[PDB]
Formats: sequence, C-alpha cells, structure tokens
Amino acid sequence: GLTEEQRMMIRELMDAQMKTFDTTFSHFKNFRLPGKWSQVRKDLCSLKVSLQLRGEDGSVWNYKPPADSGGKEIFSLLPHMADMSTYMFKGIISFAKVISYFRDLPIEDQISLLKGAAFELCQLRFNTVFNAETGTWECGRLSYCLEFQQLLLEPMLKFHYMLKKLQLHEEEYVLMQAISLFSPDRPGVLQHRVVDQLQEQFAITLKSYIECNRPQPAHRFLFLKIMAMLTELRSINAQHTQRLLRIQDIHPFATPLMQELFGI
Ligand SMILES: C[C@H](Sc1nc(N)cc(Cl)n1)c1cc2ccoc2cn1
Repeated sequence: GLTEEQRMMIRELMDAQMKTFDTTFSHFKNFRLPGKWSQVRKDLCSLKVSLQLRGEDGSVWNYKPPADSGGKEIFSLLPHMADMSTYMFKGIISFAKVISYFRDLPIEDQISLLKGAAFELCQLRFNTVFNAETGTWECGRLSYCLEFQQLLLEPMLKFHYMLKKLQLHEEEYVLMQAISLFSPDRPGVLQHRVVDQLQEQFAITLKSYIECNRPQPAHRFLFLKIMAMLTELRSINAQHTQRLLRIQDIHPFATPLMQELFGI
C-alpha cells in the first residue's frame, strides 16, 4: 500500500498543481494573433495547426494557416505561439517554486532544473487538455486543431497520442512532472545527489501508486510504459530546443522569458 511519506508527497504535488495550473486558461489574454538554412527552417511545417477562438459572447474566430511557399507568411504564427509558451512556462515556474523539495534546493540549481525541464512539463500540462478523437488541444476558449491520421511520424504527436492512450490520473500526470523536473543529469546541476535521491523517491511513489490503484491487466508494465515515455520526452525536448533555436537564429520571436529559459 502507500505510505504516509508517499501520501504526503503526492499531496504536495497535487496541491502545487491545483494552485498553479489554469486548466481553462482564464488568465491567458492580450496575446498576439496572426495578422540556404531556410531550407530547413521549414521546421515550421511540422508545428502547424489551425486555431479557434470562442467568445465569451458567442462569437467564433478561426485561423487556417498558409502553405510553405515562396518564403514568408509561415512566421505568421510565431508570435502567438510564443505568447502561449510564455503563459505555460510561467505556470510551470510557479509550479516548481511552490514545492518544498524544490524551494529547498539552492537557487543556482533551481535555475538549472527549470531550464532542463520547462518544455517537458509544458508538453505534459498539455497532454491533459489534448483530445485525441478530434486531434485538438482544448485550451479554454482557444483551440489548436491538428490540420493522414497516420502521420505520427512527428515525434511530438506520436508522443501525445501514446500518452493519452494510457489514461493516466491527475496523480500520475503530476508525479511524471516531478520526475522530470528533478533530473540529476541536467546541465549545471550542483546538488546532483540530493536531486537524484528526490527523483528516486518520486519514481518509487509512482510505482507504488500504480500497483496500489490499477490491478487490471490493461495496467501491466504501466510504470515502465510511463518511464519510457519520459526518456522519450527528453529526446523530443532536445530535438525542439534545436529546432527552435534555428528559427530564432533567422526569425527572432522568443519572448524574454523564453530567452532566459534557453539562455539567450
Ligand atoms: C507553444 C508551443 S509551439 C512553439 N512554436 C514556436 N515557434 C516556438 C515555441 Cl517556444 N513554441 C506548443 C504549443 C502547444 C499546444 C499544444 O501542445 C503544444 C506544444 N507546444
């Protein structure tokens, strides 16, 4: 069964998540909206989605993006998306700051862990508003709807659908976020021991929490189907840091906060 320590660890996680996650994005506003190596900088074709705003008043605005052609007109969705990253990243920074195990680390190590994990916890805070029947991320009054339902050739997508299929609980979707924020192997971490011991506690609690609350055959090898997911999320996260730095190197759009995160 679960111990008192584990129960208190999940409760601090769940608490921090409640307090710092706006699942309806009420406080997301005043954000922008669409009015050589380039070769590759057509990295934007992979992250292309149609966007929908409802008002409230009953209105609907819908944006359908263009087609890679000529050159520009594809950046037409780099300012708003950056606004969304910034809204997200701040929720993720508040999440970390309000966990005692995190506030206890030295400042320089908090900054290391945030820069390693911000993406990963976003993409997780995002799987839970993902709708895999319609392929869309329901962000409150905002929708980002995916434009062959077999092009999960896109890592990110192939990872959103897989994750979704697991039907994790809020306690899961939370512990996976601890496990990923506390990675000892992140550039610039000093207290590599403490952090490794912390991760190790978060894992064993996830594993107990599953063997305690999921006896069904569908849930077998789950804890591991989950750990491998995280290992994968680390890779997608590298591939996109890189992709994102390319776009930025030729068409600067990162907010200050994203500059801090990526050390620009
Ligand atoms: C906002 C980013 S895309 C993005 N595009 C850029 N050009 C730069 C940056 Cl920094 N981010 C995003 C949005 C959603 C919505 C659902 O899942 C998501 C995962 N990531």
